[PDB]
Amino acid sequence: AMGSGGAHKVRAGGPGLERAEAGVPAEFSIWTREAGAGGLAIAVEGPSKAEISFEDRKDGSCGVAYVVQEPGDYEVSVKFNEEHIPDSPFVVPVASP
Repeated sequence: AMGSGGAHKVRAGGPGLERAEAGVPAEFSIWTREAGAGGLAIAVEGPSKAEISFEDRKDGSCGVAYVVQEPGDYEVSVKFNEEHIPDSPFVVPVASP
């Protein structure tokens, strides 16, 4: 475990939390400048395995690119210190190109 912090203070945004395409990296960002010390957990659950990568932009935010291969309805969960951030999980329809 890392932290007992403000998951309620974390914001998220980006197209990857609205829609995605199969085999195409979906991107969004997580704003944690207000939360402080804690761990970030990103899970994408649906009809296929997800490959999730992250990259701290060292400005209070962290960019996240994920790719799923099967079109369908996925849920993107973003948890800070093992608690959901506001509006998590995110329902994301993934379609074909």
